[PDB]
Amino acid sequence: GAMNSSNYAELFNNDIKLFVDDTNVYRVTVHKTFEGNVATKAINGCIFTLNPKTGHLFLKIIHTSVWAGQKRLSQLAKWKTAEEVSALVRSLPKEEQPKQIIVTRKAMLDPLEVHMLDFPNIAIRPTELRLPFSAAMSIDKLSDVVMKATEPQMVLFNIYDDWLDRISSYTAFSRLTLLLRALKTNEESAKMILLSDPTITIKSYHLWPSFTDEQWITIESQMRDLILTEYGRKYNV
Amino acid sequence: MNTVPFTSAPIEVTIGIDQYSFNVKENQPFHGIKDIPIGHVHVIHFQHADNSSMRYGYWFDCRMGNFYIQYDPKDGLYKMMEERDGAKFENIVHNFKERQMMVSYPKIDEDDTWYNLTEFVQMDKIRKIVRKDENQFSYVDSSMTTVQENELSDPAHSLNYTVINFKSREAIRPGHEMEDFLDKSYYLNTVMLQGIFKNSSNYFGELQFAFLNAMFFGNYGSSLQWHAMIELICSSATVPKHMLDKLDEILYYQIKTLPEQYSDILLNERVWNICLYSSFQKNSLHNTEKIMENKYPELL
Ligand SMILES: Cc1ccccc1CNC(=O)C1(C(=O)O)CC1
Ligand SMILES: Cc1ccccc1CNC(=O)C1(C(=O)O)CC1
Repeated sequence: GAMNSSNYAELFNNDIKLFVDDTNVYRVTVHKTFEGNVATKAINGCIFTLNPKTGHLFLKIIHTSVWAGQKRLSQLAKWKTAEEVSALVRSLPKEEQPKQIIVTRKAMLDPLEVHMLDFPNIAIRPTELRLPFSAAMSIDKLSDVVMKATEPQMVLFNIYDDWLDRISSYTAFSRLTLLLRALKTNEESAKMILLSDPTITIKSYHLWPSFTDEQWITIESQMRDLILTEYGRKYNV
Repeated sequence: MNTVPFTSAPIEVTIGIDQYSFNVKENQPFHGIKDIPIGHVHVIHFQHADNSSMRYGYWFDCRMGNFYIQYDPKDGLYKMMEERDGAKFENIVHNFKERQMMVSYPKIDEDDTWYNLTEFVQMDKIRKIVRKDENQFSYVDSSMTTVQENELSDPAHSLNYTVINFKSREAIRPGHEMEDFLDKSYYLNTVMLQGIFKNSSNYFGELQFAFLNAMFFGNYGSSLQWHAMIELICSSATVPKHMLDKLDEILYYQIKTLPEQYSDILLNERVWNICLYSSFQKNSLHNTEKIMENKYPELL
């Protein structure tokens, strides 16, 4: 069924599960043509497939060649997403396959259910959470590898860096969603917050800076202020 | 013309015969129905005056035997029986005909309604949906479940309609997921028509039988089957042109016959708006669209 704020702890139990977000699969720029019409130009996208307990991110890069000569691309993108998630599940050993897949957008339910007919024991669920996974393209290292891709490619990341050494996956997911919500609400200011201090760096094998426990509290507080600030700017509050 | 005689009418009951209905009073001198047109299946159905629970009835074909109705006071229902002594049967019917205790199937000669609702319905195919091989006639009632309904509870008392499930491996070729889910032509033509039904007439016969069981008994699973079979055709981009023309005729007469006051419970808004206005065949059902728009404009 639908995943929400009542059964929130289910995300961090021992049943393997993946979130799938398709909001960056089909990406375009819109521009005027010489004749004054409007044309779109696709750019590389990505499927965001995340194990919320472990932080493992299966970033499938969607190269613009997959759209070549296809029609109704927004619809195709949901089915291409479902096709790639299904192939990912099939490539995993049985004991690593998820027991549930949670789609962030309800329009993915039927495409994924149909591609996963061979897996009748894997539950495909929507969620009532509004998750900021679209902002994944605001993470520099992920945006880089997507835009440099010359062919389809799967890149693997731990989106929690080494946080699980010190915090629970409940807390790490909460830190992630607050970071992504801030990047989505005011990307420039969020990045200012994250990288204003040169003394704090990002390890080559990480996505985020190497903050101490106390620095993460400061950073998290600054992200909450950014969100509140933007909320007041928006609504004149 | 053939006859369905009645031993008696000990309990007050509304009797239907195909699309017609009438009332019989408790212990009224009623001994059945005459002048039933040879050449079609028929259904004789019942709703007790003192308990509108259970509509029940019998599908039969007078070419396959001599059938009478007798009330059984133990099971509490009018039961269809076969009489193998033809001479005894002709003698009992003649006596009831001479005493004018039989009503007449009131068929208007200009009216082809029943033919139009049962064009593709054959007794041999009814008997494979309703399994009770010792009888030549088939009992159906309001509560009987379908095989598909049971998959999601006594299999002897089930309606074995062909299972249709759009999100099933049967409907969806591995490697053609998007194609087969948005265009059901594979499922319609290869799986169902070529594979299971063998021809469109047999498909239309099940569709027509499902509609009639929904209408005459309020059988919910039959209504589901009727709508599923419509949706499968309308959701297919490739259908024989003769199939669509005939479907338009079939649906027109079903919508024409439907009680106006039962529209809220026999018609699925989602299915009909999709079929008439969004589907591949949204333009191939002109007669059905016109009667639906003039008769049930609310549903749309
Ligand atoms: C007395 C009787 C006997 C057998 C069958 C029907 C009737 C009466 N019912 C009708 O005549 C009609 C109907 O819609 O039912 C046609 C109008
Ligand atoms: C109606 C009918 C038609 C065919 C066969 C049986 C019946 C019911 N049998 C009778 O009503 C009687 C009998 O002795 O059987 C009393 C005459």
